[PDB]
Amino acid sequence: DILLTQSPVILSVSPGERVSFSCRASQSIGTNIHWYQQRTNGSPRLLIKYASESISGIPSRFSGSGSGTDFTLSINSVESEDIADYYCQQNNNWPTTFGAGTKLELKRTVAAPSVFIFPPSDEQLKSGTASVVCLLNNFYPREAKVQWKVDNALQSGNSQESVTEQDSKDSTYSLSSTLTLSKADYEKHKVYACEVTHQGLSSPVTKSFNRGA
Amino acid sequence: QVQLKQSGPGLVQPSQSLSITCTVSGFSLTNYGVHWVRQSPGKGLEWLGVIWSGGNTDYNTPFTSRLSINKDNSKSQVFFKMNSLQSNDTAIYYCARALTYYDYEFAYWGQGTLVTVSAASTKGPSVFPLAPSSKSTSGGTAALGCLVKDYFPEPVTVSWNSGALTSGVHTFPAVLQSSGLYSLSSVVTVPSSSLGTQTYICNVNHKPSNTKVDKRVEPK
Amino acid sequence: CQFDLSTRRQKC
Ligand SMILES: *[C@@H]1O[C@H](CO)[C@@H](O)[C@H](O)[C@H]1NC(C)=O
Repeated sequence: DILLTQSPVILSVSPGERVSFSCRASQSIGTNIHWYQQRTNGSPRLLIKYASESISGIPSRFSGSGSGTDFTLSINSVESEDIADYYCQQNNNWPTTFGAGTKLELKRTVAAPSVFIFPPSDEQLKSGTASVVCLLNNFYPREAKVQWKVDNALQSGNSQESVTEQDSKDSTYSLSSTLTLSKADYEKHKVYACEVTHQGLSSPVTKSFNRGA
Repeated sequence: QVQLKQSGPGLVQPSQSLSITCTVSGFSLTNYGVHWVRQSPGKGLEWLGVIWSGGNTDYNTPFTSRLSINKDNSKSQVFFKMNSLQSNDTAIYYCARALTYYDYEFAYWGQGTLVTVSAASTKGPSVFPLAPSSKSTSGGTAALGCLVKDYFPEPVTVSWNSGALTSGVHTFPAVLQSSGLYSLSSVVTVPSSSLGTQTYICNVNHKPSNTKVDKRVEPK
Repeated sequence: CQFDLSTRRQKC
């Protein structure tokens, strides 16, 4: 089967900039190449067919070129809504095969997270488990540290983080840090603190509550 | 409009078979072929096969032994079936239609069906409020959310106020707990002055367990 | 990078 090699693996550009994606084939495939965009939680969307031919409903800023083995998908002025992965597909040789994709990240100005902390609901406490949630909302860039402390003891290994993909409108990330304790352990302690470190903060920001008030 | 709607996501036991139904509209199965493509961590996008207008089928070489595609033209349905699944068959499965009847440029896609191959059991989530307070209200903006905890398998869909509320919503990617069950949170920021007048409900749906929960989230 | 089933996005 034809091997399609996409490079580079990740692209990172600022809005308004031109950007190009490379798709290389293991043997010549004329112009039998199609390109797709995949957004967060989406199905692939067909961008270009046969190397350079346009698709109805696709913005004009998308184009493609190339023939033989070397192919290029281009976006002449990147917008935040372009945050996605991009795939090539060849169909000169059965069976049709896809490349492994290139990721497109957008740069933007530094944005400090807004930090919120949520104690466990009394509902959850009835099940014998306590989740304490810390939210870091709408920040850039992606690197952040969350430090948990219970009664000034460093918490380690009992929390999990999830991070959103880049927002398609404002290019920020959001992060959730969830600290999980048995109801028994939770009731044996008073001060629950989430400490947040980020490039956009001059000092770490701490949000906390006392179990009760 | 041209559309392809797939059957819901779910669990299949290892060495068992997978069945997906693709239902189309805006065109006739007698005029177009329907293709099947999957997407997995290990192998990315793979074309699996196709059923053509007149009923002929082609299967990608490593799948001929365990893949069957059938359809009912009148009912506009295409039926995908794959035998003896193993773990690495865990993937998103899609049906798709080309631009022209004979071609492979996929302009129309189904919404995808997440198939988890696992010996485990389906388990619905519990939904817990992430209540707004003063420790979640700064500069007139309040954060609130829902903790969707202890379900299997993926996916779970979350929406706010029956779809009416989307602005400022963040639904976090699920994370696998040590229990082997998933957990996630979905949050939203709103004007804190609206907490007294507006109701906030996260609508949670875990199709693999047919678990639908609407959780009202109030300031505590 | 690897495709992520949770987000349908490439994870690196
Ligand atoms: C699944 O495993 C088989 C070997 O058991 C391998 O040939 C195949 O490529 C794998 N498929 C994946 C990783 O999607």
